[PDB]
Amino acid sequence: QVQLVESGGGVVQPGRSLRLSCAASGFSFSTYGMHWVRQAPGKGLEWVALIWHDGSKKFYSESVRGRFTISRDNSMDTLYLQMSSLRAEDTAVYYCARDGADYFDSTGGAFDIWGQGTMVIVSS
Amino acid sequence: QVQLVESGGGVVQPGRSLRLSCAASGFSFSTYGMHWVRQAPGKGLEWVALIWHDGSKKFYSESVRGRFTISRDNSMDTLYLQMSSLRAEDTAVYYCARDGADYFDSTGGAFDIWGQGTMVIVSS
Amino acid sequence: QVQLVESGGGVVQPGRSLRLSCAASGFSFSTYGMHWVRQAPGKGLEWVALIWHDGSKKFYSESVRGRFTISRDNSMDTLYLQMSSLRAEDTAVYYCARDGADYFDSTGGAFDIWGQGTMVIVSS
Amino acid sequence: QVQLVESGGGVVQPGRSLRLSCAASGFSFSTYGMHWVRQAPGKGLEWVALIWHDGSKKFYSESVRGRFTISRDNSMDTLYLQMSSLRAEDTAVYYCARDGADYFDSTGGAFDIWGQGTMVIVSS
Amino acid sequence: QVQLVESGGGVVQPGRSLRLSCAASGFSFSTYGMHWVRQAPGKGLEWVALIWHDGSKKFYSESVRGRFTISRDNSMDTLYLQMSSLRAEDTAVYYCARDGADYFDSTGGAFDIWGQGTMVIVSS
Amino acid sequence: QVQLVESGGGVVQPGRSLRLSCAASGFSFSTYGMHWVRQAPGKGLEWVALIWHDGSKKFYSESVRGRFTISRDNSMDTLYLQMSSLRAEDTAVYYCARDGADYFDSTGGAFDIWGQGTMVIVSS
Amino acid sequence: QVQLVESGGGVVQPGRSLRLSCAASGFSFSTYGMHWVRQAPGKGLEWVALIWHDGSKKFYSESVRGRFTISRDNSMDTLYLQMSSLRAEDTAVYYCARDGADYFDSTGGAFDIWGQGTMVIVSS
Amino acid sequence: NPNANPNANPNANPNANPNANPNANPNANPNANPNANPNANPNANPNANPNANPNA
Amino acid sequence: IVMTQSPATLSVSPGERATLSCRASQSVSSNLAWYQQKPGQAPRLLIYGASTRATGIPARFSGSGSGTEFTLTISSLQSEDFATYYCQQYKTWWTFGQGTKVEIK
Amino acid sequence: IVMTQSPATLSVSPGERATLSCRASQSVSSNLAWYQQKPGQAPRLLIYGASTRATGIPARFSGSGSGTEFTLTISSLQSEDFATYYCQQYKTWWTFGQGTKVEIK
Amino acid sequence: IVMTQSPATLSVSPGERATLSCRASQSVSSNLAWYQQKPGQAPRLLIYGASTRATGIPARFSGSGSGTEFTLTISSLQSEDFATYYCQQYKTWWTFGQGTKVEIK
Amino acid sequence: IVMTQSPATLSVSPGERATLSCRASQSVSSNLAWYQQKPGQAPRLLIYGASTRATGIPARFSGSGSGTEFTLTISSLQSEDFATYYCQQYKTWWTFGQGTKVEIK
Amino acid sequence: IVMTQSPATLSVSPGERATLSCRASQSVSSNLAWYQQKPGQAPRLLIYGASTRATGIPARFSGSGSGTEFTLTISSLQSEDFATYYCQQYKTWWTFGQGTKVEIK
Amino acid sequence: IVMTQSPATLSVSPGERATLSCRASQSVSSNLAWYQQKPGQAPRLLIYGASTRATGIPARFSGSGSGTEFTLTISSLQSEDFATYYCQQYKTWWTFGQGTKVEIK
Amino acid sequence: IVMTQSPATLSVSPGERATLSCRASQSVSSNLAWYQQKPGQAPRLLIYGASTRATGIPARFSGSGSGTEFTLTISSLQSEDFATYYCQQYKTWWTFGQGTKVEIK
Repeated sequence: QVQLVESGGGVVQPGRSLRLSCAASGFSFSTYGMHWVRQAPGKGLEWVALIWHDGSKKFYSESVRGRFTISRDNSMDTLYLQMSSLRAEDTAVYYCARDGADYFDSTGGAFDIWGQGTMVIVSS
Repeated sequence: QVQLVESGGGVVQPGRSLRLSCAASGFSFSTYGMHWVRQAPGKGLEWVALIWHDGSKKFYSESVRGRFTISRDNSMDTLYLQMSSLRAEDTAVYYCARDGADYFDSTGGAFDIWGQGTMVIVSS
Repeated sequence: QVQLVESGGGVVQPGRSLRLSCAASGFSFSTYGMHWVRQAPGKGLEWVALIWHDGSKKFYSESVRGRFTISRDNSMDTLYLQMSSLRAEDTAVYYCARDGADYFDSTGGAFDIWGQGTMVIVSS
Repeated sequence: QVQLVESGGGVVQPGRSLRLSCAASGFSFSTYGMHWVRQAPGKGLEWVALIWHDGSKKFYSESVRGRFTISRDNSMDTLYLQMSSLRAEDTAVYYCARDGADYFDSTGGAFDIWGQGTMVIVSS
Repeated sequence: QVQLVESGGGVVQPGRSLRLSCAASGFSFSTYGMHWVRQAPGKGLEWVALIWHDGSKKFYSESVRGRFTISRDNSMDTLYLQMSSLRAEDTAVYYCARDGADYFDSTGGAFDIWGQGTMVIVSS
Repeated sequence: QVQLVESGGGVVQPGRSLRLSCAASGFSFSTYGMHWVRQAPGKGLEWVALIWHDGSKKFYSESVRGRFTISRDNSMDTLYLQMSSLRAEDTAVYYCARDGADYFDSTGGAFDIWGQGTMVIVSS
Repeated sequence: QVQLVESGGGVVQPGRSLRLSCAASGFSFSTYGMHWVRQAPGKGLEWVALIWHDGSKKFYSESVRGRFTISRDNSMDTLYLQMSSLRAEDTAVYYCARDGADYFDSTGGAFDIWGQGTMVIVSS
Repeated sequence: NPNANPNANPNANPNANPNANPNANPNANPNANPNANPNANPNANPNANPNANPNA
Repeated sequence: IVMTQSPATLSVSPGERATLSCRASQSVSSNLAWYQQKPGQAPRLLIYGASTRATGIPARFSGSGSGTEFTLTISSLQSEDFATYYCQQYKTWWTFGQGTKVEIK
Repeated sequence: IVMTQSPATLSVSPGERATLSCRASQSVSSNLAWYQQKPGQAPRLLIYGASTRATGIPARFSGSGSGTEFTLTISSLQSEDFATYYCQQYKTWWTFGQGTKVEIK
Repeated sequence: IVMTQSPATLSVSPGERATLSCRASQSVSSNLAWYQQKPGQAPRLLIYGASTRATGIPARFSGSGSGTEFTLTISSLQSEDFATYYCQQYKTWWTFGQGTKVEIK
Repeated sequence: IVMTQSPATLSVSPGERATLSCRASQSVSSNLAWYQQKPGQAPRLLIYGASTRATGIPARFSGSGSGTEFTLTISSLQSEDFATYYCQQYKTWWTFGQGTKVEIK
Repeated sequence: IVMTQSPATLSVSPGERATLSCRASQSVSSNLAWYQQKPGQAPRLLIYGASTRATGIPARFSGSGSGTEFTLTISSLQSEDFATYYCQQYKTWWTFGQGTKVEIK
Repeated sequence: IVMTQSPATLSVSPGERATLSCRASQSVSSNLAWYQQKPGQAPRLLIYGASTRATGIPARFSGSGSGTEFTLTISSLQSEDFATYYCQQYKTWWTFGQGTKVEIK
Repeated sequence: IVMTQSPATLSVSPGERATLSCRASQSVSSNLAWYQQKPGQAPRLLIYGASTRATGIPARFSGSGSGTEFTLTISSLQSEDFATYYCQQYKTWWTFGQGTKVEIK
């Protein structure tokens, strides 16, 4: 009954801003760090951003550092991603992923739970 | 006058759901983390679940994770345990316990106040 | 016009109960946390208890924990201190104080507004 | 049909008191928190005060706190602002505004509905 | 003998106004919040409006908000629904329902008592 | 000089209807809420019913809700309790009591003035 | 959009205390270490103190060891330096600097981002 | 070592520690949030309180 | 909007047991109700609070659960238990399910 | 239901002091009353608000406590004070205690 | 205090596109509003939540952004769109921007 | 899982001293608690922090040790002290020991 | 950057054994994961720690290897096991492999 | 418990400067307050945050320091400034100092 | 303390090549940095690691050297490149040079 549901996709022209959402259920959201994963059409999977369980530390990919901002709202069990100055290379399906590390692993884990994914199309 | 009173036990056949309650009095309930502890007939004690003082974080035992849900209502000074998909090994006395940590202990403490206990029987 | 007026003091025998009241005016009483502070005759000031703006969380000194209870009712803007099992060491002037924190200070502030004080005598 | 009508403006010399009114219709007044917003001649908009849907909590700007008081009468669907110790800096149009938060927004919203505004002139 | 009798139904063309009534008997009508519930022909049940026991707070569905108005007169134990600017989607059976909450439930309850129901037909 | 004189008691077989009364003198009956209190032979006291000062709101005990109806006639200062479907558990002394609340207490008071009490006997 | 803002400067006589602040924006403050760099009027740059990203380890120069205290608050993205036993030789411009080393450098890095700098004057 | 990297390790465990103090902090702001929702809850109890003052 | 969903239709012979279910899009903490409706008649409450029966409701009707997953159980199906069964939440707003119809098998 | 409990009985000789206790299951914020009932007569209100005496009540009766635990104190017990004493709350509903009997020792 | 900054003036001829900017000194998590004020009239809400249009607002008004940077975009500028546009945050307090006036080129 | 060992059963006559032992698979930094449970009753905290007595615990109960090895010492074993004693860690998770039963010799 | 490489494609008849491979540019100490993605669907974790199966993964999926060389083995290939298989490391950063597609032979 | 210490008594002629000091047993990060109490009157807040004056507190009262060392300075001590001055921390709990008395020299 | 020494001043006309030098008392293996500070402005990082340009640095800035001797060469000096240049090492501690001033010839 663990679920991740992405929302906020669609069509946006290059150079603009758009916000992605990820609603979690079936687990204690505030105890986990959350990821964003990207898969371009016809390409492989690419990691986008990471946020701590409390929102303190945020880590970003070199391809999106400076443009993208990852945030969360533990009260509503919802994860966010702000993508500004969008480029045609940002067209992809965005997945919401959970960090599946044991609470005493000390090294971080794999992506145990994935969302359904959302499409963002950057074109004119 | 620091007390914990459990209720909601009884007999439930395997596969169904049952909800436990724990009413607190004699202290500020909204400022303490709450635990559930379990003792099977003839066996030792087993920790079940933990909820933060505000309900932000929840932690569960490996045996009950996914099936049991811990929740609280600080307005009514009451604690809950929703147990679904009940199995024969869940037959035990369920104790409501208070986290006995100093407010600046940084690690969480022992089980200071225990309830009277409520018996849950899973059989056909 | 920000005022706190205390009442309910007097002479009480040891082991009995006494109830204090604090009437507030000139500010929104429901948006602030309230304190009780104690000053024994010829001694310094001593903090007693704190209550949240809504009455959810309550904190007490170790010297009065279990015996005293802090409460409030925002309808008529009154603060209460129920003192039970009174001892000779409880004889003091009891001050009603407001929490002088900015609404986004994240820690709580000093005692901004003090009452006039009410004298409590525990003797035979 | 959702409208707000301010009244009670005019010319007042400094140091005196003046009371504003705001009559609401077309919506359930008792379920909404209401604001007062200020705009000096030739200046920008400035927020003044907020009152809860029932009147329990009140909040004020740093430039009006103490001098101004916000109240309401849910029976007559009327909002009040009691302006005292008036200064030349208080000359402005005063707007009655409704908080446009969804009933589960958890953070309050924008000023959904505004009044026509009433002019307050503080001079000799 | 807890009875609710709806009246005032019939056939009305789009854009015109109609008023529904609900006479209550067998209980203290002045101490209960009252609802209106809607069921389109061949469709399910839809909640429309809620009014407090004293008529203070009124709540409406998004599909009827602005057009419909709920009111009561506790003197003759009658609940009213004023529907204006009626549309073809408004054709349904309108049920008068009572709030089946305990007087200290703090969260509202199910629709304990339903009326007979009345037909409102919106067509040319 | 403040009295409450009750009448209409007697012996009635189960299932029939018996109508009590309460004659009040020495005060303004039209501005007070009136209660009914019950005491079984050899048992403690039990509250039965309440009515507002004007007859609008009526409240009943869980053991008499639906069977009993409380009514008043402020013109000649008489309080009534209409019992139907009487049972053997309804054999007790019924007291007519006045609400001892200040006109600005907002939360009701104790039973200030009690009637002499009338025995109601339900036997075959 | 990476910025560092120093504030809390001014003129303080020798022997007293003064506190510095460093506001961070446009990047994840909790992920990087921080530095203070001192520039006397007419002199070169001087490194003051280094603190870890989480605050675990603090290091100071030989001239300001003991007297100066460095601290950070990751929640507010703020860096604090406390100036005790201030002498006239500490009259300088103070800069807030980020350790712009890669996350897998194992040797530390240069100061990637510099603040605007605040002026500190220590004279009678 | 003073010259060791003071930057956060990206691969440090981002999950909460179970054995962290679940109790509340006494010295946390007890005052109200100004920007909390000021509007009424639709699901609050609409029924009259029996203990309200029955006197005129 | 808290979406409430119920199974479409099930056919049960008289005397058997029916197990209806109701899933909530968001968490409704034991704030669920069940209603029984027959054609041409108003709905009638059966269970409220997700476990408590109404006043004049027989013991063969039963419900349980909290949070997101809820179940309704009818034991020993009778001739009177052939009706449309609705699921309602009253935690955020008052939203119903689409109704589960029981049919003679 | 807010359950109210009192000690069963106490034996006090005239002139001594009687201390009656009353405990509530939940919090009753100074909404407690004490009644004196002699056999064959209507109850008589003594204390309301848990501390305030009624009109014709002597100073030898005094009440204290709030929340859940309450106490009634009678000083210099007289011949008229040997009766059954009831503890009532009026915060959630109007529920009474089982009574405490004062008997001549 | 969260101070809000906007460009001072902006000159666009009818039919073209206008892009207004807004910067927050601290983080405002999509708690931003845009208002349109014509001379002699009260403000009118356009966008709330930094992206959601109000009830009777045409689709030619659009907003985007979160955190500390926000923009208001007007497409196919009309004769009714010439007014002062204000930026307001409602996350920490209720503070407005100083406004950007749209004037015919 | 930090699994906790304890001796099975020890027999002591009243008045003598009882030495209980507790071992851990890994290190628990003074995060150990001791509990007393009598049949049919809930456990009762005795020692926390591996050395600190609870509120209403007699001074005859004393705990010591840190890391892996912990001991519980009862001096002048009384009639009430015959029960099962449990050893619990709260460092990595909340795991208990299997208990040691003290019986009358 | 830790580059992870996998074979382009494998053709395996149902019921046979498939042996995928993954080589990392640097050492990843048992910090490797395996995912299975079907067209139009999100990836689904198989192995974490380079040897540990996930929760609902059948025993026919097996992983091994440490350091730089790793291998995923599928025994008794089923009809549901025809999909793209990705290799990920999470030791230095989060870098995926290009994938290996298994196809019906 | 954070212990707060102050000088015992200070004698200052009117018009001079008085330097009151406060020392904390542990670190309080600018969470320290100063109060003024005349005999028979309630305490009056002067400084909060170790440097910020209260509402109507004249400029002759000044505070400084952070961590464990704090000072209260009154310049040109007036006739109404002869009172007992208290020091309080509000970082870990609410503890006061024993106060420093200012007497006329 | 690792002392670092730099040239005092050099005069170069615009369009020519400026060659700066830096010498450390001890060994610093590619852990040397360069900053550009104009009067009244904060230092601006140019080269880190003794060879790597920073983010917003034009290609005309270049550094080299390892161990003891390090250099900073500016090719085609522009009007924007006239400022003080500081040399920093970060191998053992954080020490700065006395600065090199480039002045218009």
